[PDB]
Amino acid sequence: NIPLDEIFEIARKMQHKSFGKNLASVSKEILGTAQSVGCRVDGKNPHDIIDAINAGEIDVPEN
Amino acid sequence: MKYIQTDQILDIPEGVTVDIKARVVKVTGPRGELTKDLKHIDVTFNKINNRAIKITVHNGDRKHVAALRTVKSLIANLITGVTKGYKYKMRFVYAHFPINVNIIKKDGQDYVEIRNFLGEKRVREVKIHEGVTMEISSTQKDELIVSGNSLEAVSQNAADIQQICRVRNKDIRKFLDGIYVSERGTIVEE
Amino acid sequence: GGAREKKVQYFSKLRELLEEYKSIFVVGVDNVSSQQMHEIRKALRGDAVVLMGKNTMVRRAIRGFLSELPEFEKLLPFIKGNVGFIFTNGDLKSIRDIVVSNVVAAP
Amino acid sequence: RLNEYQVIGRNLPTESVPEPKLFRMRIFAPNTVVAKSRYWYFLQKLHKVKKASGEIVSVNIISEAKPTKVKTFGIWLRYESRSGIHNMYKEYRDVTRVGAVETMYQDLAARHRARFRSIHILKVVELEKTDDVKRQYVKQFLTKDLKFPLPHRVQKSKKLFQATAPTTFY
Amino acid sequence: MIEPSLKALASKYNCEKSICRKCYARLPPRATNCRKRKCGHTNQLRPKKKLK
RNA sequence: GGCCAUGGAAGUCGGAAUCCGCUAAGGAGUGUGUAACAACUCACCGGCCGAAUGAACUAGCCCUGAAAAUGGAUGGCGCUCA
Ligand SMILES: [Mg+2]
Ligand SMILES: [Mg+2]
Ligand SMILES: [Mg+2]
Ligand SMILES: [Mg+2]
Ligand SMILES: [Mg+2]
Ligand SMILES: [Mg+2]
Ligand SMILES: [Mg+2]
Ligand SMILES: [Mg+2]
Ligand SMILES: [Mg+2]
Ligand SMILES: [Mg+2]
Ligand SMILES: [Zn+2]
Repeated sequence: NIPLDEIFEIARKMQHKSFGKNLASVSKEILGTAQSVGCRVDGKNPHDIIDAINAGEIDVPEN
Repeated sequence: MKYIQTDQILDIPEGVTVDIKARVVKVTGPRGELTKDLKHIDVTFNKINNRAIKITVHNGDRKHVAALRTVKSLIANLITGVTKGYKYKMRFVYAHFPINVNIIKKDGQDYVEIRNFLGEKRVREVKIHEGVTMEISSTQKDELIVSGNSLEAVSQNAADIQQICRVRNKDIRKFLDGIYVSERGTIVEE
Repeated sequence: GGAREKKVQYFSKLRELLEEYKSIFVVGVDNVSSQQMHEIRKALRGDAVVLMGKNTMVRRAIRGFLSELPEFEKLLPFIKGNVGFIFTNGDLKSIRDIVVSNVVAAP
Repeated sequence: RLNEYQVIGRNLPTESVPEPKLFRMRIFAPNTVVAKSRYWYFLQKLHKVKKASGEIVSVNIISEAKPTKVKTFGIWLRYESRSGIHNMYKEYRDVTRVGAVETMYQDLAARHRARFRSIHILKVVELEKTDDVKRQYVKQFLTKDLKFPLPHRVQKSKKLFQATAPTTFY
Repeated sequence: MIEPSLKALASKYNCEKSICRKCYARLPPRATNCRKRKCGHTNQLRPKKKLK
């Protein structure tokens, strides 16, 4: 369903993409674009679990 | 509402001498003189200085106030006609039949002669207004240059040429043939 | 009512970055694309902050606040036309190496 | 041709109420017969009183305070049209309060076909400040150093025939 | 055949128009009302349809 | 070159979608253009001038709505700050 603690890898293997703020913004770019498909993103659809850590849910301030 | 007073300011460049007497405007510039009668409008004129003229309407209603900036624009067009000239460029638009355009002179009059328009055997003739110069562009293929001091005559001759080439009994979205005004500018480039 | 709040956030973050670093010079651009601007801030993650906005808001929002941070005053008549801001503190050479690097021209 | 009247009246005293409250209205009427008539028209729109159960106490003309001082008046109106009932506010230039109301009656007759019977005057106020003037058709006469000519003068002749060419200078 | 540069010039006069829905008038594309008195200067306009 | 449809559709054929990231600026796009991109134009934000501007509604006169048969009737002439 992913992350599978690897959605950061999809962001750091696509490290040359979003010219964001500090790495974690790149993780949000895949968040927005993978919402368009629509599968098992932790149960529902994105633009929801995105907006959790977009405001602040668990913890991804990865360095 | 009968606005108590409405004003517009003409601007006269350095080499131009506007001359107004009893609503008959005579504008003189390096390129010549143009005259226009405005006796059909109720306006008054004040010479502010040699480079500016105030144009005033007193106690005018909505339409009579509306007629003030048009007076301003006409005199400004006269000024730029006698200080810069006018130039309209026309492009010949045809899909199949080439338009054969000549500048002929019959009975002492200049004419624009259009032949083979949409294959017709008819010969179209458009009278060239006085003060208007026609030229077939050498630098451009299928281009006619209409030039002169008076914007009204130049644009009306250009419109005559465009209008005589209207398409009948066809889908004019498909049959786009004709002679169309492509550029409206001045003789002196700016 | 939403415009005056984005205006307030604009002044809030205008003054948040004013005291965090310091002095700034002339910074004018023109015919600069959206992709053109993303390149400078891509290599300037942390050593600089690319402040942006417009002109008329910036001039007055500081001119009236010349009480908590006066000093400028006569420094405002410099703001003309298409001008941005790069908020940092380095040296007259150390920033022009990392900023002037990308240029796009035309015939 | 109108005058401004102060009309004061009251309910007839009863043994229950021997001094009912006195109510005053400022009435713009051509004469004192209509001033007391209009008074009862408005009291019955507001107070449980009638002409049969009431009494007119005083009718007095209110003259202009400065009849040779040029003023701008704002008039608040409530008039009836063919379809509904409307509130309106308009402004007039005149030297007397009465003369502004006379212009008002002519003005709503011409642009809204509102007859005298269709109009209620809510309030007439003299506008002290130039910032109090909201309407542009009277604000244009408050500009500094106002000058304007009167072009195209038509002279009224006593005779049918004139031996010289007509002119319109002035 | 007409070159695309000339086809836009011709289309400016033949195609880029609005049409009155009641009396069939060729109006400027930006027009909000019809200029003809016969229809009452109606605001019921629609773009001139294109070939397809 | 978003996903799926599609011979192809990359914003501008068609369906779930309508998000994110930088922004001050930008829609999974308002158009023209391509077999398709490209291309330009917009949506909004900039620089410029600098004092006003937009929308909805109400009701006066006028206009559209408003087609019949002998030629013709605000009584006629005629009248347009009447
Ligand atoms: Mg046919
Ligand atoms: Mg009551
Ligand atoms: Mg008035
Ligand atoms: Mg009046
Ligand atoms: Mg009534
Ligand atoms: Mg006489
Ligand atoms: Mg009409
Ligand atoms: Mg009618
Ligand atoms: Mg008649
Ligand atoms: Mg009379
Ligand atoms: Zn129409």
